Amino acid sequence: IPRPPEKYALSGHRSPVTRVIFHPVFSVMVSASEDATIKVWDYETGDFERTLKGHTDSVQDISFDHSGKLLASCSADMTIKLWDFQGFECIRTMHGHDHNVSSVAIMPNGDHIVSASRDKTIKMWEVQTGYCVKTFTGHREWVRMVRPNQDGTLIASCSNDQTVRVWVVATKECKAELREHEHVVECISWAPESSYSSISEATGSETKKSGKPGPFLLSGSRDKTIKMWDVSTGMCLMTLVGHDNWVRGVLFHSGGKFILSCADDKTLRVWDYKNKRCMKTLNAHEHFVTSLDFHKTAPYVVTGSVDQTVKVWECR
Amino acid sequence: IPRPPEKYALSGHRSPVTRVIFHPVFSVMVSASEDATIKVWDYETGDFERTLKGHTDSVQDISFDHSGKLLASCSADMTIKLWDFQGFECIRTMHGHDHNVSSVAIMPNGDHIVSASRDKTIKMWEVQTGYCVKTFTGHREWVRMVRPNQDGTLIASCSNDQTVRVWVVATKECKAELREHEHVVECISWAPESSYSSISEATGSETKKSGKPGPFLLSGSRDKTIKMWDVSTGMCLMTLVGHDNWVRGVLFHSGGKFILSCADDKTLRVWDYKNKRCMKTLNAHEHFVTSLDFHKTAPYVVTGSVDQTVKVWECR
Amino acid sequence: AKVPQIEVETHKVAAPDVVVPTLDTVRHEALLYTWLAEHKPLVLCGPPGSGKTMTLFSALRALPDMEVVGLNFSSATTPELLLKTFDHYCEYRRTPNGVVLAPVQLGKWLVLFCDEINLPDMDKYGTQRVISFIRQMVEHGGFYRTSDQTWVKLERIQFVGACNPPTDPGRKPLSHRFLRHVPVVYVDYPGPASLTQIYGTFNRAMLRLIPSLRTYAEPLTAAMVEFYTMSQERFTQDTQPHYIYSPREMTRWVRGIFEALRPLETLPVEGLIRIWAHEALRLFQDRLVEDEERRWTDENIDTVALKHFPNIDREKAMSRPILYSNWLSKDYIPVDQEELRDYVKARLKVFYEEELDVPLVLFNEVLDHVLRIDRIFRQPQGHLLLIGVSGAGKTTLSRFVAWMNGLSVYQIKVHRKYTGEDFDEDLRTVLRRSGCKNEKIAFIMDESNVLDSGFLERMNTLLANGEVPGLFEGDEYATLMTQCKEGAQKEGLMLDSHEELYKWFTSQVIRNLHVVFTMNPSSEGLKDRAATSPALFNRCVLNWFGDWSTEALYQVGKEFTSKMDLEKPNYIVPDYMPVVYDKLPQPPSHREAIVNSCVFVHQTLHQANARLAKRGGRTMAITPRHYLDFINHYANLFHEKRSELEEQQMHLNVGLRKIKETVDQVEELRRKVNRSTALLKSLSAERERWEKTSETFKNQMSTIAGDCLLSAAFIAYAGYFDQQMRQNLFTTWSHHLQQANIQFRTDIARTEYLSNADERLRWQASSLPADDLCTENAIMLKRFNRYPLIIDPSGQATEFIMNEYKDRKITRTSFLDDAFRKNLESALRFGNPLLVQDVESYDPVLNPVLNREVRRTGGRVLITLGDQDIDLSPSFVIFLSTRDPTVEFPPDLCSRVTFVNFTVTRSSLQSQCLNEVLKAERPDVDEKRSDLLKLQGEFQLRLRQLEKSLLQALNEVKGRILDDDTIITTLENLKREAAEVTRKVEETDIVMQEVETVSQQ
Ligand SMILES: Nc1ncnc2c1ncn2[C@@H]1O[C@H](COP(=O)(O)OP(=O)(O)O)[C@@H](O)[C@H]1O
Ligand SMILES: Nc1ncnc2c1ncn2[C@@H]1O[C@H](COP(=O)(O)OP(=O)(O)O)[C@@H](O)[C@H]1O
Repeated sequence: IPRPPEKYALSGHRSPVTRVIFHPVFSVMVSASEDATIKVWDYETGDFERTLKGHTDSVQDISFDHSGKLLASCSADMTIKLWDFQGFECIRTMHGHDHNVSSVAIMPNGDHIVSASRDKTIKMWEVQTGYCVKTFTGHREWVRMVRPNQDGTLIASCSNDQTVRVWVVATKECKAELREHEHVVECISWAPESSYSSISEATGSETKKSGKPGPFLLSGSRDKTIKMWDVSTGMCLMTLVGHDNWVRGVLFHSGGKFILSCADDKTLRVWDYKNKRCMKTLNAHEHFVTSLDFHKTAPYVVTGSVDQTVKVWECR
Repeated sequence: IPRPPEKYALSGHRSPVTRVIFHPVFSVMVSASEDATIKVWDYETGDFERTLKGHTDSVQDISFDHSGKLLASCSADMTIKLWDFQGFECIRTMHGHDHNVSSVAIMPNGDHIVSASRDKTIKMWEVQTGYCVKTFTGHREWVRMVRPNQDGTLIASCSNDQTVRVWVVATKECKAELREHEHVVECISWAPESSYSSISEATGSETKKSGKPGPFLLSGSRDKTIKMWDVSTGMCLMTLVGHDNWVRGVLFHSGGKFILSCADDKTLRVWDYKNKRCMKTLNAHEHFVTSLDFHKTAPYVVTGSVDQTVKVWECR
Repeated sequence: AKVPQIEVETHKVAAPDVVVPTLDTVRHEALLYTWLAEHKPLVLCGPPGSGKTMTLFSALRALPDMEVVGLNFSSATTPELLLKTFDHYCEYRRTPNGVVLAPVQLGKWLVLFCDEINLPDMDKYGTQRVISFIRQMVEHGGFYRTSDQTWVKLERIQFVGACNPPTDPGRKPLSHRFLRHVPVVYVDYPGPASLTQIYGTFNRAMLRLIPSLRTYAEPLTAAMVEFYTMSQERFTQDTQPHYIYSPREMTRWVRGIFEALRPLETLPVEGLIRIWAHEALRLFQDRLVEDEERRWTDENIDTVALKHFPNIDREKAMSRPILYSNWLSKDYIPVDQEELRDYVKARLKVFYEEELDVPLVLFNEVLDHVLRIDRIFRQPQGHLLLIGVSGAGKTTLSRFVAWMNGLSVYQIKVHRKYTGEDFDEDLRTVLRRSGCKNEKIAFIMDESNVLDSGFLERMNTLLANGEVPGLFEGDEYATLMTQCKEGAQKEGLMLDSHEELYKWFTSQVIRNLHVVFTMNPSSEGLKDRAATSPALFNRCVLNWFGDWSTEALYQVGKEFTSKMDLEKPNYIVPDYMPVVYDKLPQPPSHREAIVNSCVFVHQTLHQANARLAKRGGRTMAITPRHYLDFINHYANLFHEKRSELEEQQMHLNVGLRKIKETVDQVEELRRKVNRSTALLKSLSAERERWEKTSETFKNQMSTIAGDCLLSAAFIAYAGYFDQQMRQNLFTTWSHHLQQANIQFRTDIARTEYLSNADERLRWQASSLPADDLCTENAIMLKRFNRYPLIIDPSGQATEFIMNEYKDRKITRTSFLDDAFRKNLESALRFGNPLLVQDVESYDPVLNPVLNREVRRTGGRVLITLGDQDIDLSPSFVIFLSTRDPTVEFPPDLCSRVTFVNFTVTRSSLQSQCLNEVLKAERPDVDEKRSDLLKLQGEFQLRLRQLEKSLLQALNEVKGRILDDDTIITTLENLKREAAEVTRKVEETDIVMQEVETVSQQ
């Protein structure tokens, strides 16, 4: 759990930060901004490492593969670039979206990319060539974010139509349409397997014949609430309230015991779902907080912001 | 420390480049030249950003603030222009201050600026309004360079009368009048605290009752000598010789361990003052070198020159 | 006796289905029960909000076999409404031994609640069609269907009407032959004690949430009643038609206070008083039109609060910006003005990227209005009616707040062909989206988007009922039934019957469809609009935006001119200053005088319009968009003029420095020489004026503020007026600026300052009359923000524009032409200029492109025409024109385009007459005149060329006179200009005087 003393306040961007993530292996952190610069910092020492230009307009999302050797980024110029992170070079570029791309993610299999755009559809690309292979359609408005599950056999996409659709990769069929939010869904996040059983304890959800509790999912919206759904049944297991503005990012603690989230209320909130024990609040930034990320192993948290400053907090 | 290979040699100016500075936070290199234009460069990738042609005549000196949002520039048109770096436009142009204004500076308070010219005086202006309130007199000739201390309570001025004065901002008295150079003093620079203790064993300076080694200053002149001066005592701590022509700029390495100088000898020289171990000299330019700057965090240095080429070098 | 002092639950206070039993209520309910059990049609006549509908439902719910169907009567209703109502609910048209009409639900009667029955207009000779129909189908117990001309007899059908006193404006009495069969009951406004007890029960139910303000239940109520009574005896309907205050206002007052107290846990008396005052301001301070009434309302709200709570902290409860929001926090709570401003600025920055990249200034008024509209959108059935001048931001603010609330804004695309069927299809679309496939919708209507009265009556029934009957007929009914069934299964409700699904759909539409009607504050149109559709004045909360106050105009002026270098330290404050801004600091700086003069100019346009209206013809309305264009022009002109003057001074200074270096050269050679001295003298002949100009550079920079202000005000406002009015406006502006000691270079014509001679030559060669007014109109055509509209009796401006943009492949098109769309689309995708004629038949599909409703797509700007979305090219420019000086344009187009009036002047007509008479009478002299005028223009062009090239070459050289090229260039230039002066002087002496003498006769 991160606490109020931030470790470093890394500021270099000339435009608001959009997404911040951790390299899965190396002790290096990456932040994307609206100035088309993927600046790469070092969170351990609080030192700038090197920027990554190449996009024409604002970068909306960035993601690493399982091995961390590749970094896929999507920008507002309808382009998805791929980066050889060992060489810091753009080895490929992909076009095809009618309007700006606002999400990107690599399949855990490492052989495909998925992206979501304002053209009300989700595209899937192949790593070897860059050619679109599948096109998920069915959203009626801007799709904000797409994030696959752990094994890569399903994806989940939230959109401005105030719905969250869970899709099957194998046959493009819409497995679920979770619609209970009262506003635009801003962000989603899957539930790590380590938390599965704990989930069943918090909501009291009953197990099925196969013994698998059913994959769970989180959805933050501009209705200032974070809902949690069970994909296997398509029902809202619980709702979490307390944010004073639009939720921008939401994620699970690696230990499956807390839910971290950041909103436009300038606060990072750590919530408890099993016992509703902790509701910790952090005055993270002086302006809107756009995204957050929690390191898988090291006890650090990073949060972007509109004040054009990234912050690193230590977990204690 | 800067080494042989120049990383970039950006050549866009139509007139000899006067002074080059770094932006405090953003990766931006700003240059001023005699063509009444202020050019903006990206020293990370050697790219051009924007040219500001608002000034009438040749631009002498430019200066940012601590936050990097405002930029005060001076030119031979007897005006001081306040450039809002945010909007890249003039928000104030304070008039008066007769004759060619030689230098302008923003004190660390960020609410007032100082300006020095041919009119044998130094005027202080408010950023908020631009009305002259204090006007230091006593210099007998052209005043070239002015730079306040790091807390804003003192200023220093070098002049063509071959005297360097240390003035107190609060009550308009001449705290020190160090007049020991053999020729006109062109550049002056204060010392960071991170090197004060170093000075203690560098020159053998003794401590007073307060324990502080005392505020330190530097002055390079046309006499090919660089003097380091103790503001508290007004004594010549140490003089450094070896430049083949007039010294144009002198400053401290961010680590407080080397001294950098650029002179009319078309070379930049890195000297050691504590132990005199290092006396490195590099052929900076084919012609005169007008100014030099060291990035506070990045291992990058920038040199402006009369040949209208701005050269950036890396430190290793 | 039979009036129990019931205690309402702490929840559902002031709910639609609750009423405190009072003497009047139990008496009238008993009477209505007596009359309804006898199945006798009846009528309730009382002022709006008295409690007629609630008493009717209370009487009806006692009868368990009695089901009601609502019906709303406008002033444009026909028996077809009743026929549709019977077809929809009374399907059985069976004819056993006679045609009888009965509902499906057997054993149950039907009450057709007809509201505002006396609105239906009486045609000539004084007859109301629907009233006559009711008299027929009541007295004779049936009617004649038009299908077979057969008599249909009513079964299990009865009628109750709700109306108003005849003396109420907009009301008309019923015929005595009709009043025979319907008894009338008069329901008056609840009396002071009655209101006290009725709402006292509500307040005691509400304050039970916080078990510390219980003791404040009995004061609060009284205070409300006190204040309410004042609003009835001060803001009568005799002043404006919408000043009707009923117990309904006190009901929504208690509901608002209760909702503001629901999630909150603990609250002192100060917070309760603050919430009460905020609600009273949201219920009694918005519908007001003028500021005097607003000041009176604020004074008395604070006065009554202090009177009823002597031991209160006035400052904590009564602050001036009484604001509340649920954006900053998750609970409806007070918010400080500055934090709200910063938050709305950031959210608006996000909104720009979302939609409408058009920037907005955020002054105090905007914040208030966006808070009000958010309040209304948060309600379940929230219908809003914004009355303000066009362009004030009503539509854009509504779209902004709707985006904030997640509503999918849907506006009708009105066009020339738009008819009743098109609007019915639009209603079907919006209702299908809202009811089935549930999604909130901000249906935005404009007072011009309504063409037929059918649109008004459809909107009336949709607003009041929450669902329009008969819109989905035949196949549409079945398809909607299927869609509602699927939506119910998705939601979880299992419904099969038709009426169950219809009621579910109606509830969904009521919950998730908010209508925003934007209308212009037209006098005598308020009463007419109330008569033609009472729902707007009954089921819609009325927000009077009005026109931007001087305070608001001052804020937007400062905010946009926050970049201009208006600071003048030596600005001497005059002994007298004309104060226009109410809160102007009396020792103001230069900026606070410039913005003051800007708002003064905008206020001057209103006086000019009034003067033109009083003695003259049509006046075009002044809107805030005109002020925005004035400020944008002022800023752009300031940057351009400042840049040009600075660059000119830079070139002059560097040239003079090079001349000084040349003097150094020649003097050090003198201490190959004859040419040096000759060029020195010839160049000093110009150096004298160069030094004069360099000296006057400071003076020109000093007066660049007033001149740019006057020029922007001229090219942004006086684009419609004739020469006399333009000169009067400019003279008044100059007099005011001189009063404020604002520097501006007098004795300089506006046309010369705005436009140089270089483009004036092209214009004159492009078939443009050589006069002041035409030059100014061309200037306005050149520098424009909103696309122009040319109002020219003669066609001269048409070929002027055609020739000027001929090189760009400008295409000729008209609104009347059917291919107008295609050509338009072509331009929108190709960036070629378009000139559109016949603007009288304006096509509203142009509304987005005129407002630049572009959408950045990472580098491409995208515009939606009608329903199809097309990429826009940056080279696209569109012009509008007509040949009718006396014609009226639609109000929506009035504020969307700049106006340029190509009238004729006495000077221009004199010039044309002289030129023609010299062409006919003395052709030889006319030929001389023409060849000398053109020759003079060519000399001026060459003079500017050689003079500028001299400076350009002098700047370019970085050496000295030793260069071989410089000496020959300077000698040839001096020779050439001297020779040109020789021809100029000779032709202006010996040949121009003769031409003038010949033309003098
Ligand atoms: N005694 C009362 N009890 C409850 N509400 C009342 C009472 N008297 C007036 N009202 C309120 O007055 C309003 C009357 O609305 P309605 O009956 O539709 O008006 P109209 O008289 O025009 O038919 C409602 O807000 C209602 O709650
Ligand atoms: N407060 C404001 N600040 C800046 N521009 C505004 C403001 N209000 C309106 N506008 C401009 O007016 C236009 C929108 O007018 P609109 O709201 O459709 O008119 P109406 O007031 O008749 O509903 C756009 O050009 C918009 O930028």
